[PDB]
Amino acid sequence: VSPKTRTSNLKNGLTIASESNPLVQTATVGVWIDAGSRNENAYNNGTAHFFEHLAFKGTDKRSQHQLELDIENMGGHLNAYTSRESTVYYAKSFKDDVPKSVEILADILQHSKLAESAIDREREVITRELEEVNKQYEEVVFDHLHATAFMNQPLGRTILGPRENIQTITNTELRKFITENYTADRMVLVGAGAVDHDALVELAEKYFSHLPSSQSPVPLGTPIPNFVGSEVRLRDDTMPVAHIAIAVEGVSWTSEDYYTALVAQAIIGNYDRAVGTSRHQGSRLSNIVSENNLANSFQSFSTSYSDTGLWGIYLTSENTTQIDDLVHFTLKEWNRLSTSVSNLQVERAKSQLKAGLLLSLDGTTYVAEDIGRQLTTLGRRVTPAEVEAKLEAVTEHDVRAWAQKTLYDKDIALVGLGPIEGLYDYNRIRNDMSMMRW
Amino acid sequence: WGGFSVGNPTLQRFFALHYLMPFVLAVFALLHLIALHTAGSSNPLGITSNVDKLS
Ligand code: HEM
Repeated sequence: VSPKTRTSNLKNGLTIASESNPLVQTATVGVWIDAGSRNENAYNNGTAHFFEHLAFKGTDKRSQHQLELDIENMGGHLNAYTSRESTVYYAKSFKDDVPKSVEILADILQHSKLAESAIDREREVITRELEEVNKQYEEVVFDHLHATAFMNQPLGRTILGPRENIQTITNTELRKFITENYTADRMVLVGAGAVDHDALVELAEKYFSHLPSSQSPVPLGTPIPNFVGSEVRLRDDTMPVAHIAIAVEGVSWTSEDYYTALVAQAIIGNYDRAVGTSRHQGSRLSNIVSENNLANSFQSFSTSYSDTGLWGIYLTSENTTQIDDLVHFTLKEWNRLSTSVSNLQVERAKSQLKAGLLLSLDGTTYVAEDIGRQLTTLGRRVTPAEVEAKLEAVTEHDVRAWAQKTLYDKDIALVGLGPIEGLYDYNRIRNDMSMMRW
Repeated sequence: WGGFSVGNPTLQRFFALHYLMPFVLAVFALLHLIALHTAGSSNPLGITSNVDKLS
């Protein structure tokens, strides 16, 4: 039984959430923000990512060089990432360097220069990032997957934004973005590891007290996405490995089917030919794929957003003449979530997940990420006892009902990259979403 | 004819051969498709379709 997550608020509406671990010597403190690229329109798309660069370019007090030195002197590091719905800025340090790190984070978020000279400098760095993501195949595949599934909608936009916007982002629109979005009621200060909650609350009162509150304070993790069945083919015969993602519209964080969808995902599971144990996994798809050498890997996912999600699988394969078999057998295993699954598969997947949801949190950064994610999506940290009860409530017959309304005979979003000549047209893929025998 | 003009022997042999010939024709129809399968169907543009196939 892990120590209890303590939670306090400030007057502005900033949440402070902490989980202490007296066995470790480091601490991850940071700011989780319920805001990301999805909050941009088409004209300022890329702003959130642009700001992440300039946050480390110097403040009203410390210059870029002074900033570098201050963190070097602390001994730990700072890190940041911007997603579609979430922005994170954290600092890993020593136990007694926590007041320094909170002070630096408060500075870069509230009091950043955003000097025209630095905007102009980063504008090239970010332009170069557009031509180097091209190598990260998984990211290419998932960005096209969002673009097509949420065609012409805010969730469909990339985080980097178009080339055109990068050239036209001003300090004015940067300032406007962070003033509108980085408000106290949307922010959570998180501490995990060697942190005292009461000390962290005092540091929040000292540094984050003059944060703006939004005009209309909605609860944390408050949002209509209209999924498009569609495909993107990025054929490249010179690549040796095909990368394919297939997804349906999945579930939001607060869906009643959230846990049902996780169990369904665990029934298919993951596979990697490079891992020794993968040939012996219980998953039927794993067995088919390994015995027939159909793939190098597959990874089931159930990605959630505030008001929608994507549920599907990501495949990589060198077997270019049997892509058809790989996709065929994958979708036939999904069909069985509707037609065939019983207590045998469901109880097995529940066993595996009851541990998996706890295992994931193995370092202070993972714990902080868990507290921060849950507070910004659900408005609260869900205790392991509650999670164990929600998993236990999932029956085989919940899974069947969920798959019958979510997967069975449904439109898919499909992205193929690489030597995908063997990937059949949309209809033949989508025809495998049902079984004529059932 | 099986005789000196068209008559009964001619009719009876035409019946037997009329029955047979459609089976021979089916075989040749199959053969021309097997022969075609090496290049595949042509198309109205007259170009290769190897670049863009449909089931
Ligand atoms: C019982 C008679 C026949 C049947 C059932 C038949 C059937 C077919 C079928 C199903 C195809 C492929 C689809 C199509 O292009 O229409 C085809 C293609 C072809 N047939 Fe026939 N056929 C017959 C007679 C003939 C005759 C009399 C000729 C030539 C004098 C011929 C020459 C061809 C050729 C050259 C093709 C390839 C056309 C192309 O795709 O570019 N067939 N046939």
